[PDB]
Amino acid sequence: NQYDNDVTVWSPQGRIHQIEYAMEAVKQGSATVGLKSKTHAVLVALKRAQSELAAHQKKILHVDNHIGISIAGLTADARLLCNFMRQECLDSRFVFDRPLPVSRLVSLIGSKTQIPTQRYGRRPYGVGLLIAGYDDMGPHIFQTCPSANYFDCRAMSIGARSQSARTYLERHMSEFMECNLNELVKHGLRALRETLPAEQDLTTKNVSIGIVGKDLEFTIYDDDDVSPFLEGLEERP
Amino acid sequence: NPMVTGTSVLGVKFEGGVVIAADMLGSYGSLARFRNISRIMRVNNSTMLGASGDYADFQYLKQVLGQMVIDEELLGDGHSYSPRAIHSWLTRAMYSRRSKMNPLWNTMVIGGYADGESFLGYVDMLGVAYEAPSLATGYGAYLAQPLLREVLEKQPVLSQTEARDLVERCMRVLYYRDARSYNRFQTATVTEKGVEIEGPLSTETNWDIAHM
Amino acid sequence: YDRGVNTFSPEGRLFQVEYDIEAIKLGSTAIGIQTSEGVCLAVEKRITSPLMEPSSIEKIVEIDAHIGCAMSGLIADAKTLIDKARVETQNHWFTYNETMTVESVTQAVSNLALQFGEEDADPGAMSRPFGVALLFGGVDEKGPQLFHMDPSGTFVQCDARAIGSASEGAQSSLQELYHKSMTLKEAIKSSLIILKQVMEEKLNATNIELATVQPGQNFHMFTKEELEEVIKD
Amino acid sequence: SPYVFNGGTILAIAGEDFAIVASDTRLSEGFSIHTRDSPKCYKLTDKTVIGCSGFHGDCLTLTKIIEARLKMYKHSNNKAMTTGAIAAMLSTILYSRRFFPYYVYNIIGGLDEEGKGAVYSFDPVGSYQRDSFKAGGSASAMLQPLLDNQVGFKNMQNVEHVPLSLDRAMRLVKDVFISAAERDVYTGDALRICIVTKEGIREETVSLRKD
Amino acid sequence: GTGYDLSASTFSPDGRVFQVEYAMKAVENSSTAIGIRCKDGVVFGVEKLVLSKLYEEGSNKRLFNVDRHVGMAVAGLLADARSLADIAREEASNFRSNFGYNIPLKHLADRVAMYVHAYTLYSAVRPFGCSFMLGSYSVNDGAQLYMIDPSGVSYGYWGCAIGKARQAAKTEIEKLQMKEMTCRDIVKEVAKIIYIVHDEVKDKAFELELSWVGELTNGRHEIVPKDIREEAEKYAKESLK
Amino acid sequence: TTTLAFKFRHGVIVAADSRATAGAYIASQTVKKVIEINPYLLGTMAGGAADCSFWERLLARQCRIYELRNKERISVAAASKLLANMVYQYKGMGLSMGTMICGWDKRGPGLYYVDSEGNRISGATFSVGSGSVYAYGVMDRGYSYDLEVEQAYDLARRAIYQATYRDAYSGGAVNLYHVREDGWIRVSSDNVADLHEKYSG
Amino acid sequence: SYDRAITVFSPDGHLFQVEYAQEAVKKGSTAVGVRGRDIVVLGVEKKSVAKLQDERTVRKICALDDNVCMAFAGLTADARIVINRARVECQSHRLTVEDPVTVEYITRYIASLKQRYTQSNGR
Amino acid sequence: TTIMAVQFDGGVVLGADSRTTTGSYIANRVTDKLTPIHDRIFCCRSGSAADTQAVADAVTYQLGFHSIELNEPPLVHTAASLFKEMCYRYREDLMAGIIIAGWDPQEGGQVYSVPMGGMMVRQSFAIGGSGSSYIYGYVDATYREGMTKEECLQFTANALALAMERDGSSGGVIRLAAIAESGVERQVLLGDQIPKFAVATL
Repeated sequence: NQYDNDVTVWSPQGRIHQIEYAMEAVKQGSATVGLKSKTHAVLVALKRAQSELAAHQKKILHVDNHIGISIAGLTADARLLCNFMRQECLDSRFVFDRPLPVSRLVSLIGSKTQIPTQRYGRRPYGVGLLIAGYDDMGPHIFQTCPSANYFDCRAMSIGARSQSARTYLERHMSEFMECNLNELVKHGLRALRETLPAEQDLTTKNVSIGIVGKDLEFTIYDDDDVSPFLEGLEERP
Repeated sequence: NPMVTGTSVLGVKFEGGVVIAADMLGSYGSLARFRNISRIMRVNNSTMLGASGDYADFQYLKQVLGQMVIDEELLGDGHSYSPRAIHSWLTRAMYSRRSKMNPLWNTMVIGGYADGESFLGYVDMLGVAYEAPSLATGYGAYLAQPLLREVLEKQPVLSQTEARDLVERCMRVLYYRDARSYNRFQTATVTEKGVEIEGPLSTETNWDIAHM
Repeated sequence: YDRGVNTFSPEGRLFQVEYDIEAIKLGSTAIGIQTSEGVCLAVEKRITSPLMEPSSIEKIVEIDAHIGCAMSGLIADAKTLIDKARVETQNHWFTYNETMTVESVTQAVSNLALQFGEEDADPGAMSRPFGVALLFGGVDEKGPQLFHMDPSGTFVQCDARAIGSASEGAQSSLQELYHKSMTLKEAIKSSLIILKQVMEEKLNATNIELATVQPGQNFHMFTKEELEEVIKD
Repeated sequence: SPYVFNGGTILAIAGEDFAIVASDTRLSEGFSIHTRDSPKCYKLTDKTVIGCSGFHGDCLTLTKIIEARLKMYKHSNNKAMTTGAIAAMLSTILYSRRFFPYYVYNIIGGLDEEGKGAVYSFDPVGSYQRDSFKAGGSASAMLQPLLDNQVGFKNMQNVEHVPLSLDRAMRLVKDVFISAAERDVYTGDALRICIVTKEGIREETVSLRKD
Repeated sequence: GTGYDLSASTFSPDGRVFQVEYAMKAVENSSTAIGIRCKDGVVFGVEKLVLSKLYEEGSNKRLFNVDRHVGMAVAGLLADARSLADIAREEASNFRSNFGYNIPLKHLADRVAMYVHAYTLYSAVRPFGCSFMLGSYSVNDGAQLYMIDPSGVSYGYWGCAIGKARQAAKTEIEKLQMKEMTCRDIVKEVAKIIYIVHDEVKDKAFELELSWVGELTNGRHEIVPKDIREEAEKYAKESLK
Repeated sequence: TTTLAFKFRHGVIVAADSRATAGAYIASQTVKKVIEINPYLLGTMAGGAADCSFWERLLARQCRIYELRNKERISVAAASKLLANMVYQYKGMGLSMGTMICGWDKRGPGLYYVDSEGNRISGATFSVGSGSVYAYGVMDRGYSYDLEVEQAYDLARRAIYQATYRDAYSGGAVNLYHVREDGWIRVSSDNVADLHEKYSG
Repeated sequence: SYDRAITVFSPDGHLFQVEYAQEAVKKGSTAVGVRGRDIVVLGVEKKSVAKLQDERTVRKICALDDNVCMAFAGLTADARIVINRARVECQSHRLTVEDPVTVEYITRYIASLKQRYTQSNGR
Repeated sequence: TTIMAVQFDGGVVLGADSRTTTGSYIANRVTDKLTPIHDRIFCCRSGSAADTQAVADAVTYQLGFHSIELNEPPLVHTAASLFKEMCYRYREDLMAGIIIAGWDPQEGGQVYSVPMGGMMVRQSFAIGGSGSSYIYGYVDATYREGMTKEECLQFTANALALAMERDGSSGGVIRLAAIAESGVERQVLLGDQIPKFAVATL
């Protein structure tokens, strides 16, 4: 009742309650998924209900010709970190004349987000990120939390009721490393189709898709261009 | 105001690799004070550098580049620097420092060997940067570049030995018709294996013209 | 208080912003809709005495000849972002010699919402957020557009929005009376009848302010006599 | 000194549905030659192109600034930048360093938003204007009169006002650059041309005199 | 205690800075990260638990290369530990830039401990929650092992057992001869230790990390090859039963 | 350079030339020296073009912001004062400027002259450039508040042409403007090679 | 320096410091204003007899310039500060622009001041 | 000024003159140009005296403070690098031309030079000052590998003397110092102790 107001006091059990409270926010928005294959990486977002309290939201952003992101919490902090990443990449390209890798960018993100978790009157960024890119070392998918602890993942989902998507993903894993673009996209869609409340099936006006790889500069797909990808889907059992 | 200076530097690229050459002398004005110092370094396994002009600023850049490479070789991510990035960093450093009227009196020559592709750069005190299959600083631009150009205009595919011998020849000519030189020069190479440096060398010389 | 300002609750939501959004519902009602040939904006004025000439009560302003705005909530904190909007528009016209879109304006204006903190925060900065809801509107390269804002930096495009105290009745009665091929006349008539429905006074000919933006003409704020011909019905 | 003279000339021409930007490919300093391969034309978009001459170190760091600003505009506004906006931005970029300026003469070429041709000339401080033809550089004085005569029909009598084409302008610029090499020393060793039209961009290279 | 535990600038009646006990209580909930030093180098045996196996093999790395000749093994929060790694890297780079030779270990330990202890006095900061260990080897001097707690103490050891199993693991290092055997025939002891100490019902699975420094690596701190990790794991699995 | 301006019964008249040199080399011969600041005010270029353009584009920005904030159009005196005060901060650094602000307000017509040194003065007849002395002499014989628009046009043309016939750094074309109570309008862009025939030349 | 976020929100917006300030204004020598076709009048009531007082020192009404005036009904020191700053601004304006001020101008200035002090830190 | 430093197997030897000048007038004729920095490390000042004294004092302070912590005798490279940085960060305001010499338990006797620029080179022997130009040829024709202690002592003495006859900005007393593992030994030469060379006469 007294350790739950500042980001500095430790609890007798070795926990900081405020960072838990922040993480509780990322698990309030709509779900998002990200995955990768031998030579391609995919991100998918699930704009909800499209007319009421969520009329038209954007959950995918362009960071650079080989890096994109998808957000899962607050939006102002998201734009802040996005601008941060853009400036860092532009500085690398201006200095060395070469694209910045992904792991180093994630390191910088963690270093920046860890500071406010120590000093007074501050609060940590209440946004969870799912990052995708392709460097000389192949494709890469990363996960970032409010607490400055980043993970590398083969396939990860973040948002409301994403546990079912976690189960599904862990189910059909070995099928990866061999499927092409359309196959990976259909996999991701069939995966995030589980979060829904057994109703309000997918449409062409709710899904957003971003795709990257060895021959793509992180292309985006608007509402109208998903239709060619939406076909091939069976009815929910 | 530079006090202890260095003279010309040479660089030429053969097939699959590059070679560089530089003497050993920290001349103070018109005095041969230091005679066993090296003006060539080794950044990493696929990049090497050479400097002219003041020798202290060269040491400063040497220290900074070494620390940069060390900071890179700690994390472990499969990435690394390539001669292009070193070249760009150097050019930007020189430009930014000159825009404040506190330049670095040096003239840099960069070699390298990336995946199947070579490199050979040029950097000046003002930020002038370009590439070419051959180049030279100081008086080497008047007495050495012409020979190299005349040799490439008829054969733009050179082997290791050809480059080595041509380098020795131009160094001999510099020693003949230059006043701030010395007969102790190193000759460095970079192949697909790595970087290698040959010890102190000396050239052959003839003076029979003195009998007329 | 004993809870700071930059704090989270056990639900993932900040406190001060959840508290300021509870104020917007104490302001006047505003409405904004779009059509294939123009956008309409309307606002109500809650006068308090036969005195206080309403000519001074100004809630619809001009960000530029092709962009307007309407506010609700705390009118005081509202006249801090309008100058920023005008500044940015003119700075853009100066550097690039063209007109600023609507999305860029709204993004620049909303980037200033969550800048606040009891600590240093670059002194001369904000100690708390703005309590205001903004509705923009204008024409640009791609037809007429419309946006919306909230005191958390979460703007969203829309086509027919209504804010204020009774923002539910003016939405449940706005979902069914809209089609993608409506004109300006019927648009304004629907807006005015629903305002009548939600107004507290007898809907005098000067208890409201209105404006329109279409490609041909620029930002044009109606007069008192024009507001007569339309109210005859 | 903080400046150097590297030499270099540039030429640009406009038309009804195309634009042309031609330049040399040589870099010198003093009485000697640094290299014979250093072009000046640079592509920014699929419909606009730029040309720079003067001090190299100043012409090499401005291009990066423009590229970055283009990327940032594209990221912020969700659309690419036209030609006039590019020029209005470059004016301010140059005027920022007014008491410590650059020493580069720029020329922009491309297509107007309508589909027509546009060329903009600049000066090292940031004063620009739209034109039909310009030859900023070391050899401007030799080229401007010939272009005046053969594209404006000045000091001519009973001469029609026929329009210009693509092949005609190409041949004209080629002959011009061929002519200006026998009298200027900072010009030669190559020739480059970039054409921009309603179907994108084309590049061409041509041999010249060595000296 | 009413309010004597809300700040790092308050002594309790008996004399105690509770906020530091409360911090170190965090490392008692992490995995075990023992390390030893026999005659020619150091050896760490960190163990990283398996959670949400969707991750890759090599995420949440807990072994940093602080410098060309020293290595770190952490235990506790990873973010604070990464920050401290950056701190140590900066310290060791500045030392070399100013003097001109590889920093020793005693000075590094002392400096980083001063930095860690700076946070145990004021109320405007939070004590760290990580307790790590540094290891190095040189030719002039020998093998050097250390350890730091969130309070700022630096002592030199022959063997440490940071982690939740601080007890029941140090004992397994006593019977060993941590001063005679060479740096090649101890990987097996460390591995069987961290294997038999692990509980198989309270935790699903884990993965084993290692490191190396000494005369074999010429002072350089590098990972342990896999060809020997195979036989190490075989030895452990055969020795457990 | 060569610019002139004078006000009378039917408003203000402005005129300039269309030449731009760099030493002895004529760089441009189609320049536009009558800056169109707005549909209500006007400017003039002399000295350094970059400055005369930048510091008046900024003035346009500020006048627009003023109109937006205060719901009333700005005057001429306030414009000149703003420009002078914004330019006085750079005294002794290398700025070169000479300009005329022309317009119409509730106080009637308006013509002001400004430069970088700091002096700001009204007037009824102004000429600027390296050929203003040759223009003053002929404008002074023919000026009268009670003139007709056609005669004033002819007078401005004649003055500019006679100034061009003597000054080497002045010539090209003659672009004449005219400001009225409801804005301004462009009149003509005559060429000197054709006036020499119409006139006694 | 000082920064503690004196003014903050509440469960219903309800900035309490402003409510308290206007509750203070709920006292403080009621004033009155009127506007006619030819004349503008404005008065104020004196709370005390205070025979020993020198009236010219305790005046509530004041002047910002030859064209403008003002009254107030709260605290006196804050009012003095506001009046002084408004005088400064009304004199600076006439310097840049060659004409006097209007009433809307100075009123907007005064109100923006109060808003800024309502939103800032330590104030 | 004229300073010289030589290296032998188990230690080193230093040598300097004893004159200071402010034009054509001699302000001092005994000055000491050998400044200890630690128990077994020395220095040799040249150029301006103020700057040399300040730099040497600051280096001594830093080195003592750095050695009292590590609990180990310092090295010569450390002091040389400190000098390098201090004279390179202010190369537009200083005129020092310094030499360093000493002993340490890891490596034997060590010598380094640090001219006005801010460089750092180690060499088998070193010299500095204005009167050195007049002996650049004598140290070259006499040096030989395998020299003992007394040999280095008399060598330094002779070179100093030969530089103090032709130069007007140097002369007086010859100060010497021998450094080794056991300890330090100072020495001073004057009058009939200094060497002499017969003057040429026709």
